[PDB]
Amino acid sequence: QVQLQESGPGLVKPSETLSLTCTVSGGSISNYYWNWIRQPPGKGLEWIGYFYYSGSTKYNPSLKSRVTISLDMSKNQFSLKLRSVTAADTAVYYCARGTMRESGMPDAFDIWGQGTVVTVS
Amino acid sequence: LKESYLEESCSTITEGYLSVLRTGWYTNVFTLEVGDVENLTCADGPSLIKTELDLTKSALRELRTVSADQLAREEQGVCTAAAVTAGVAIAKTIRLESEVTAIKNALKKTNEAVSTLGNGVRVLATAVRELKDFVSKNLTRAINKNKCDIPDLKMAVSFSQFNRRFLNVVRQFSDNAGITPAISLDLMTDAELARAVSNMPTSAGQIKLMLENRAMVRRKGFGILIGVYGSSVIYMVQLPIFGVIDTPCWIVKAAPSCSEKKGNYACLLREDQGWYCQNAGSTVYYPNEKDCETRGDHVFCDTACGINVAEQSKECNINISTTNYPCKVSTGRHPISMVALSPLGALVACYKGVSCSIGSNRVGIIKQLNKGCSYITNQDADTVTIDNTVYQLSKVEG
Amino acid sequence: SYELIQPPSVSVSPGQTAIITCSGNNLGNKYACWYQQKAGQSPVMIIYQDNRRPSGIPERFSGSNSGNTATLTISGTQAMDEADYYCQAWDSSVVFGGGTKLTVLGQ
Repeated sequence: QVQLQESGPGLVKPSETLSLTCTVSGGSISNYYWNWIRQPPGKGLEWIGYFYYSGSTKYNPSLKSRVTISLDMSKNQFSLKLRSVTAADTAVYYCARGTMRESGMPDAFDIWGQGTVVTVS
Repeated sequence: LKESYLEESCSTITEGYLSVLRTGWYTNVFTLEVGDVENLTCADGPSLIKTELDLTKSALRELRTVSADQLAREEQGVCTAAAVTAGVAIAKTIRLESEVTAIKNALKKTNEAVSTLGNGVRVLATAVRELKDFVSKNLTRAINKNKCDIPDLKMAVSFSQFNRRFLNVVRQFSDNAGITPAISLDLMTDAELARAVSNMPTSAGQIKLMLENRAMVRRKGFGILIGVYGSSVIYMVQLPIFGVIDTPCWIVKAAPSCSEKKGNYACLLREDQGWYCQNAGSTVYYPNEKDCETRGDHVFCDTACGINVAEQSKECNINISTTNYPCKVSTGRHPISMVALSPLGALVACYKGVSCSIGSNRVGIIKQLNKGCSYITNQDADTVTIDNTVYQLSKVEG
Repeated sequence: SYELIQPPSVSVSPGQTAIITCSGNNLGNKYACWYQQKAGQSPVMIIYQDNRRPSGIPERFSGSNSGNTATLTISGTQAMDEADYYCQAWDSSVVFGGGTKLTVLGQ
């Protein structure tokens, strides 16, 4: 059922490189956008960047020079690496699935993950 | 009806236009009759309505001359011209041997009857049989002993009533040498276009749309002259067939991409600038931009000029030197300032130190533009003024 | 940049139609989609393209788009949903709405 599973660390010291990983079960095909969405406390959704199946990256324009998104298709998963992480970057991170070809191509997020909490201290 | 800006390539995409694609042609065969005025009580007595019968005789003469000259050129939309050859070929088959004899026998009592063909292609046949109802029944005994036009005053006027159609159609055929790119109101009338399209080999979906846009249905249909057989006129007209009624379609409008630092105006320039539509899960592209007409939301297109492009070409919107589908884009530095008139807004690119600003015609020149490509819509501004070449914007909203 | 501004709280009586406005600047020119995020759980899509409904959402969940406001309509609201309805409209940054908290008054 093309389910999503996000896993990784949970506690990153400041001024280091957070790492995360979302594993897909049911096909990471060149038909869906794979993006990371984070939600800091206070409940305001924020978009970090999407990853298309080929080399196609596009990040939030307040978060460039810090975010890198890659692919690990051999195991059907994709990862992320923040940088210069600060106490302001404590948030729940979601990995979601986006369809294509109804608005510019980018369209809404069909299914999301479960959410892994990341804290900075 | 919904436009978005592709800042990666200085391009806009509008994605609210359905489409209707033409697929086939529905042939109809017409059989008009000229009556019995070939030789009927002419004599030598000048009159008023006697000068109207010789017009009919001259119409017959010119209809025979143009039909004879029609088979003299056959000595062994631009994209739609491939259908003109098919229309000529189908007419050649019907006009030869005794196919017309079978066609005429098929309508010996009924004005409407579907008839087959030697190749098995279904063809509809129609007969008006109205002129003979007056020239033979309501005119024969009136003109007697060559004493013309005196013993009547009302039937003299009514003779011109049942004469306009033949004269108009023969004038058209003589002027255009048989091929009529437009279906005029003389060749085919009303109650013969809601009746001669409702027998088309399609479903209930596109027939309603054809009944609503019979105007453009007439605009895209052409007819040819078959010939003259005795006291009868034989000709056929081709009607467009629309395969699909509602498929997602969109437009792409391109312009120079950007500039570069250190005074080197070197960027890219897209040359896509067309329409896209889907038929069977494979998007088709029309290589020209003057190929389809917008009527409200729907778009009318012909499946004889579009080009099928392989899927996974979807990500021509993202231009990061993509590996999957290489989008065909021209290369060259060659900066040219231009403004692309997008449907819901406008796309502006001026680089060579030329003043560019917008104007709403009421507030004046406000919010002067920048050197780079920017998106201006028809609500935050009404004109894009450069020098003295003010550009207007459409009133349609979406 | 750009920001979709929507009211942060909407109070709806049970059984009465709920409308949530999402006032962008040049909206209607671009496609807008909505999300539904109950407390705790991850969000789930509700409406996309302002009129569609992907899979399995109850019929009492519709939206519109006109002028400069895209409105989400919930006909006959129930106590079952008190989620956080965000917007989204791609302007090269995926601007999200501020979030709207429906209150069916609990009981």
